[PDB]
Amino acid sequence: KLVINKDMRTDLFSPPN
Amino acid sequence: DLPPVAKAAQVVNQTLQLDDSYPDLDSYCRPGASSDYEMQSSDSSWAPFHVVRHHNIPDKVFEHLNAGEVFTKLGLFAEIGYAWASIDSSLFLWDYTHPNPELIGYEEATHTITAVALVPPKPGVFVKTITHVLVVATTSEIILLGVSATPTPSGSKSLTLYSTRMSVHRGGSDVSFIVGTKDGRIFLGGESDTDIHEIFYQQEERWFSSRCGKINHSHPFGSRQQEWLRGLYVDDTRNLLYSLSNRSTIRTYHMEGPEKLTKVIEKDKTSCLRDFAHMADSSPLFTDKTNIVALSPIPATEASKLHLMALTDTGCRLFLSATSSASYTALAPQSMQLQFVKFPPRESPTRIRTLSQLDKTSRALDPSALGFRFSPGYFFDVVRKHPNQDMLFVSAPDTGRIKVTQPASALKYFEQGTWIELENGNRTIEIGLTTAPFAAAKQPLGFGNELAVQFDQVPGEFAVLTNTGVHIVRRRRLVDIFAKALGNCVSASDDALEREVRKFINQYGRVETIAAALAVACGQGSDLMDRNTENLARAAFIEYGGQPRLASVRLSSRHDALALYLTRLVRTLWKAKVVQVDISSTIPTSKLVTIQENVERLRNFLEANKSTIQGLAPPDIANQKEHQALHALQKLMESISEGISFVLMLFDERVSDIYARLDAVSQQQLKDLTYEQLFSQTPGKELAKVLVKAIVNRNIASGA
Amino acid sequence: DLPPVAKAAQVVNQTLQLDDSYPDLDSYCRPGASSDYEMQSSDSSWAPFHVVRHHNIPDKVFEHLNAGEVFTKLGLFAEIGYAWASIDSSLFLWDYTHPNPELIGYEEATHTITAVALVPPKPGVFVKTITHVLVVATTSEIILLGVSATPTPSGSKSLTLYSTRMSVHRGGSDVSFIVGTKDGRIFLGGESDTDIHEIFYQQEERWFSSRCG
Amino acid sequence: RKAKLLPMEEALLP
Amino acid sequence: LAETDFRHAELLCRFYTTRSRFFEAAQVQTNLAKSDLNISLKDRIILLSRAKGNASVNTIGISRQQQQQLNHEASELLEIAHIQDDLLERLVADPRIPEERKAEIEEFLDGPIRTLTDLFNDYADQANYYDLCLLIFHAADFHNPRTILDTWNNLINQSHFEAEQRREYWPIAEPPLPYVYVSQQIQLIAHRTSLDSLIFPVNSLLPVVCAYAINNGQDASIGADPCWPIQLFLNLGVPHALVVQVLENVLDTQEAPFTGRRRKLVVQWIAMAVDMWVREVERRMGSWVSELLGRADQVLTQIADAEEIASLRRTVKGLKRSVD
Amino acid sequence: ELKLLLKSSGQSAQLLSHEPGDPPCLRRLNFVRLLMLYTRKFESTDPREALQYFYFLRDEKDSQGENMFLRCVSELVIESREFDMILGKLENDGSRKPGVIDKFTSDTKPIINKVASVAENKGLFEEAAKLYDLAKNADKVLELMNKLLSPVVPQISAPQSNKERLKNMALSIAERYRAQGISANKFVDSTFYLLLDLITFFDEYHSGHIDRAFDIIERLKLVPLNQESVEERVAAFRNFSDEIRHNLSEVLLATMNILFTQFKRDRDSQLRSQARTLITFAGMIPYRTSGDTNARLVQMEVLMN
Amino acid sequence: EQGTWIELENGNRTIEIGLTTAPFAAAKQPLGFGNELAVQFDQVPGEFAVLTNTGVHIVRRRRLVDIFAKALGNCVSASDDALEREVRKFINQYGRVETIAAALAVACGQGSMDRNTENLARAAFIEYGGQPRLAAESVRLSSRHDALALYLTRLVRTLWKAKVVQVGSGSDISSTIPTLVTIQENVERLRNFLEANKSTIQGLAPPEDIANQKEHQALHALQKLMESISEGISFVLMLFDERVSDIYARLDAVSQQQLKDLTYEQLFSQTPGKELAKVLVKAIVNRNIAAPDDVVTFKAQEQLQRASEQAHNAPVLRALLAESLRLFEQVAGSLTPANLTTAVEQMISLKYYAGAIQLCLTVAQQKDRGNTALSWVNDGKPANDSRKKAFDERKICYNLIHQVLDKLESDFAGEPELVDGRPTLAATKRMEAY
Repeated sequence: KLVINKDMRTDLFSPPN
Repeated sequence: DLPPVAKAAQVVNQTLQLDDSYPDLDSYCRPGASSDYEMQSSDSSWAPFHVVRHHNIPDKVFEHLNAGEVFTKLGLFAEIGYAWASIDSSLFLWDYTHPNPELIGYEEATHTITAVALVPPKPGVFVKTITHVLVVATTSEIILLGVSATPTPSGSKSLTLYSTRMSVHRGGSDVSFIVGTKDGRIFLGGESDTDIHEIFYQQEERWFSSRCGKINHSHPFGSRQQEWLRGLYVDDTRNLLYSLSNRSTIRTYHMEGPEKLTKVIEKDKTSCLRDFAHMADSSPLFTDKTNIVALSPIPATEASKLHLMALTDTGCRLFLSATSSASYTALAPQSMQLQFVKFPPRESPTRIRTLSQLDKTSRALDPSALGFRFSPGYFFDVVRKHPNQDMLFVSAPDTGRIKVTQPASALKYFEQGTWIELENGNRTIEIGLTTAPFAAAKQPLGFGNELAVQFDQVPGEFAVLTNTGVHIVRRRRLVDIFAKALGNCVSASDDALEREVRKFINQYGRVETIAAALAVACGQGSDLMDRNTENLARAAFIEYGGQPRLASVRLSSRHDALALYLTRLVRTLWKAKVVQVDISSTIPTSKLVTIQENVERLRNFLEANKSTIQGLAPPDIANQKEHQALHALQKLMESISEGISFVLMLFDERVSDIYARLDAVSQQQLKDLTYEQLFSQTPGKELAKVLVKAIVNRNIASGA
Repeated sequence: DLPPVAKAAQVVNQTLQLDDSYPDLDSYCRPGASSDYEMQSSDSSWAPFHVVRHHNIPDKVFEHLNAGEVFTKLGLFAEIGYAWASIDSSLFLWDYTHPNPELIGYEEATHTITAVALVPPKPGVFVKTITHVLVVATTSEIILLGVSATPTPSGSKSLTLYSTRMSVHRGGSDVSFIVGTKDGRIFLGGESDTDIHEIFYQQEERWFSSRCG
Repeated sequence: RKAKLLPMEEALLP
Repeated sequence: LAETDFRHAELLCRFYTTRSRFFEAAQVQTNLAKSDLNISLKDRIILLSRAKGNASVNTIGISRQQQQQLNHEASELLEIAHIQDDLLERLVADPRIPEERKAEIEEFLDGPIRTLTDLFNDYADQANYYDLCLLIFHAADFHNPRTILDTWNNLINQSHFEAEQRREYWPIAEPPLPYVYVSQQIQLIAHRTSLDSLIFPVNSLLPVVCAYAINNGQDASIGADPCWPIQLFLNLGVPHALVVQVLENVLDTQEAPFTGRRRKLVVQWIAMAVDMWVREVERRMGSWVSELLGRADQVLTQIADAEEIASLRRTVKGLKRSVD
Repeated sequence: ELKLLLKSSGQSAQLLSHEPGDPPCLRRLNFVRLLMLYTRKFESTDPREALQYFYFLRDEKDSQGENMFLRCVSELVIESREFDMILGKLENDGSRKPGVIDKFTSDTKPIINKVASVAENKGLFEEAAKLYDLAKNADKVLELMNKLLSPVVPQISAPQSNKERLKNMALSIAERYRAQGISANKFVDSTFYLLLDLITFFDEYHSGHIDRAFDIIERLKLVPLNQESVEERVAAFRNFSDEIRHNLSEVLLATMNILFTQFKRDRDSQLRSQARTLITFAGMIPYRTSGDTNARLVQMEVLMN
Repeated sequence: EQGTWIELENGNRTIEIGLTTAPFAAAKQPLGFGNELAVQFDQVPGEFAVLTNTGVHIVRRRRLVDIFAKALGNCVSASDDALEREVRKFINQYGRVETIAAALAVACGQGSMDRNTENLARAAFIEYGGQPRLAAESVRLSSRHDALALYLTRLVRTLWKAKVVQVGSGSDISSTIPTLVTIQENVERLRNFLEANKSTIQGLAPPEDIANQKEHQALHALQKLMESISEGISFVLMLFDERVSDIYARLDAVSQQQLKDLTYEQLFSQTPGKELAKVLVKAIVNRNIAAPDDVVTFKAQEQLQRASEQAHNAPVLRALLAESLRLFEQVAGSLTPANLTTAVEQMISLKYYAGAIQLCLTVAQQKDRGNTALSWVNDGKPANDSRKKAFDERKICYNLIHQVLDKLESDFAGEPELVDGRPTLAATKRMEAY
């Protein structure tokens, strides 16, 4: 079961908080 | 200040220099020793070589061979795809690529044939259509035959023989080895003694000199002990000739002139052993009992110092340097020294898949019966542990690891290896190269860069002649391995690809790996499921391409991969002159077409994924310069395609006619116009606008 | 001028000559003295050597060792991967690479064993399946045994002993040191004096000589 | 079939 | 004790396997990898790898269906866990990623096995890990011919770039030519995919590789075997009868880059493929192959390297005899 | 032999006939049939003489293209089964004593494959191997030799058994294929020498030479013994010949039973660790009798602890 | 010297120390003898058994590649400019070339996560390999190139100058079979690493200029040697896989004596070595019969050889003959006089007269499609012209046709043209031929 969702992710190249 | 195509051209120029800085052989085979191998199963997608097809010996040759009264022999003409078999005084040639070949028989000879070879002709002697000379040595004489090996529509040379009236009586010395130089010089040796003879021949008959002569270059006399030859080896790049004796003595001869041959070095096994003892690592694999079974010259284009590889019967590769006493008067060397040793691998071949010090004791290649080396280091070893079945060890330099290794002092002779099994009864006889000699550059630095030439020359193929047939072995490129590995990931998870990709990154680095994915995505390797493999390659290019970052910016590995791939597609063009003045084109038209197709397929790939590939669509300073850099590369691609189309248009007309009706400055500008200037510099564009304005003028005169 | 694989073969030849020109011992140990060292911690990544495994002495010889009355001794046959222990007039061999080794014993000796060694055999004396000769020196005799260390089949060489009917009186001079040459010559020495003795042994029985001297 | 050996005249120039 | 101690569940699995209750062991090993217990990902790879083995062989009493029902579940997870592991390994070593985020990733990935959706979006696709994106499509039975092919194109190009940058730099050892590294990245998928038709469609991928071999000039110019795209797919296990079926489709359509005098190379591929086919039949096809080789000859005359073509025509006409 | 006999083009016609496009006053003889009848009488126990008459058909072919003389020698060998006499016996020392057909043509590669081809199609592998090996066609020899070995890999090699009679011929083909440097493609060849090693692994295992047998399996790197090698060994199993995957069940059990025996005789930790390795490998591999095997493997590991 | 202290845990006394591996020797004379670096891939590292009263401890010598690999292992988690620091230690001791050669070796799987280490080694090989420059035309190649030549040389040092075979009367191979396989696997690993990083290795991809160009040329040369080395070894393994001495016994003397003193160097990089390989394969092909052009020719000889090995079965014999002819004709233009003659003779022996003639005509027409011969005869056969060759290659075919017709009337001397009315088989072959 795979579902691509380019819309809302988490910037892999920016730190958190 | 600097426009897009000029910016991208700067990246190309710096990428070309990076590929041409690939370490030279002397730099990673420094004095010392190595046992670095990564072994691969022959059925693995990571295998460095693999068998692609086999060609049985024709049944009629078996009829003649088993009809042999005293003596038979087999050999290879791999340069033209032919094999041959001699039976007593009769010789039979045939094209082994053909499925049902006809036998070219030659039975004029009166005595037993002892050697046969195919050499280049002496210039200015024969009609241009004669491509080779066939040398046939018997126990009574040596015979020269003209050969014309013209290619056919099927892809296999058509062979026709010509008589010459050129022959000489052999004499008392056996002839078992014949070698030819680039200039058509023919050298002979055998199993009677260590003397080297040369055959001369000329077109004109004279009252004081025959059309064909023979001389002994060794000038022997006095007391001589028993010793004979095991092989002869030529290196045209150094004008050298090497002989190997049955006592493992290596003799070096220098061709100081078109008719001279001078012995300049003689190095016996004791000397090799003394050098070996002075090395840090001595080994029981090389002693006074050990035999040297084969030599392989290393050309000056590949390495300056290392001249020669010598293979022991224990499987050790001895790399010898040679040096001249002076720097000026070709210059002949006067000394030879064993400098570096590559010791055998440890893994033995197995039916079932089995699971940091210098390994100097492995017996895996013991005994080595036959050995061959081809630039940039492809090594074939016939290991004969059992008297019925040969095992083939085949290895290549780990080009990916050598290219990434840093610093230079950490360079070692890393290798990828594999075992190819031949069936019971297959005795290997000879191995020869079927494709053009490998060369990624014109000097040692850059010479061995397999990665750079993945798309400019076909992978090397090697014909392995046995007593039952000819097996074709092909070198596998990174893109071949990457495509095959991805083909196994078609039925697996998102994490299955990431795992396989990480193997490639750890060996080749991220840029080279992503460049391979881009290439596979563009259809490279498909000349060999395929839509899914290309779609997986696309997924790898997107997901693992990285991103741009502040250190002046560091562009993503996805960008460098695109620049690397594009550069390698045009490396044969960039710095080359467009024309050669009767004006003609430097690059053959057929080559310009394939290059253009490759560039266009790359462009088509970027367009079909403008929405999914990061940086193509417009987007903070990092992603900005990423977009600008990628944009500049794409503008260079379309400029490259336009430039190539312009050159093709030009030579479809009558350029010499256009060149005549032209001013001197524009003739001179066209004389030294490079493809780089045409693609990325205004003067090339301005000159292009002049040429089009001139060709149409001429086209109107023809008025088609 | 020269083709590609020919230029490369030249570099290889030169490279070979470079490695074979590595300095000889005489030229970096010239008359004089030296104290040049770079020391490395045992656990360092630069350590020139390191321990790779250890093999405990099997318990069945620890029992025999404590059963000793007067003399015990240990020794090594590193070239075939065997160790040995003598207890008085008894001898025990075992393969130390093996985890649960069998004891190969030889207890025919009448007097205390003082030295044992593993030596190449003299050519043309024994059947080809005999790889070595086991010399056992007691306070009374020097005994020769045939040995086959053939590689059945996985780790160390399976080992079998053969009697030879070859023995010499030990004489007055103790034997603590036994060495052998390439060609099977056997030399002896010890702690009674500086004299060096040699053992000859032959195939034939002759009336005037003996098989073993 | 014995290979047809074309003549020297064609082979060597001029 | 297995419920709260990994190293005690180890014995229970050993208890069953010495008694030869193999299913019951894989039943625990699988149920343990799916657990909420503090177990490293690389251990869960061992668990599922042992579970896959223990559930591969019959065990007395337990059905064949329940045996495969467990082997299939364990095998699926192992494929995913391998992606997740190979993904984490690459993300951590990725210079493009901040050292602050890498710790946030490692805690999330280095433990239980996540969904392919999580692995694809928040990680694999962003980093442009095209090779691992394909493995996810395969492991997810992802039905879409285009995106699969688009990802293959990006994977080939990014691979070509990394190899051309290396060759330009040479970088400790002489790096490989571009097509070699591209060939490696396909083999890596091919073995790992097990040659599924969805993510490895020779119908489309082989033209792409053959196109890349032209548009990026990986040919005799750089010393490469001109037939390296064919040699790649054949040796990977692709049927000869299919490769020749594709080259047939390429030679007729004449869609770029397979146009003009570049079709001389298409025939060379066809000669190599068919030659390797008859040599593989004579070691151990119909009218349509003979129809092709003869039609391939028109191309060589239509193109009439004057000696290369001539020698090639006589290699084609040789194969036409070998088939008829 | 005087160009006076009027042969009948078609071989499907009667013995005597008048061609339709010829004058009625002349007749034609189906010469091919004529000899074919005469030969059948004495072709069964007098082959040598038959060939002498088949030679006159050398100049004719059939509808399928085969050379009539060559085809007649194929049919005569398939029926008479006179291989040593007519084709030349290839001894187990590497010699090829020529046969009676060698006199008539030196290209004996096709028919030896023709005769070898049918005998292969009739499940007579042990013969097809000897015949293919006579023509030095190692691609087929090793292929068939792979099929004949896999069933007998774990079996007990006993005097005059089918294992000895096949192992001993395989070894006589391994020497002659190494001494002469012959080999098939690495797939066929790798499997062939791999089986030969396994056959040695069980011959040592069934003899009680546990130490020696353990060493062999370790070299092959077929079964992982340290946890680190599991990933790569598992991937290799996917592309290894099914003649190998078939015998994986017996290999794991023998290897386990080997460690099992050595345990009853630190080292304990090492065997315990290796025991685990075999299980996880078998757990991740779908293979023959994985049910019974995976269970037994786990039980033997429990008794160790 | 490099030294260290090893503590074996207390209370045990050392008794003896012995060598377990084969005695070390890099050369056979004092010069080169002690070069550990040259043999770290040929020889097992020295192992030593240390006997104490509690047990035997095993001590192993660590090579350059072992130290380099483990040191890199300490740089995985560590920084970026920490690698540069660690590499410089190696450079200041072993030299740049030796250091980079070690990185190459570790990148290729040599050495004592292992993937991170190999990737790190690869990175060092790239970033620290240096570059080509011109001296004071002449160019100094990069350390990356020297490293590659150094690593490759050490892999083949045992066999490079060695004779391929040993002859007592028809027998042996100098280098063992298992060692040739490992040498091959090692070389193929190297080659693979180069391709798998064609893009990022500087000098591998195509290209102040003269420097980078000659760098590119030298690296290309090295790579062609590798595949040649692989082919060569693959060839020798094939030799001793077939019946070898059987070939040798049925050879010439120049062919027998060339094979005698044939070195691996010659096989790898000299023409006479390639030529002899061709001779040998040719022999084993025309014996199982006893490039689609060079492949077909072999199968044709195999078909014709099997035909002659028959009991005469019109179906089988005719099939083999018909097919043999079919195949030969496909490669007519490439057939050599020796192969044609033998083929025709074999066909003549099997009464295949027409077939033999048809092959000769076909071969004549293929070696001259421009009819240079017809014009050379129509021009009076001017000496010094270069159509003679074209005419000679047809005359060899025409002569063989004479032999066929000659042998035909000979074989059927006394045979009647008619028997019982209709034509014999001997008559029909006369008509079919003519």
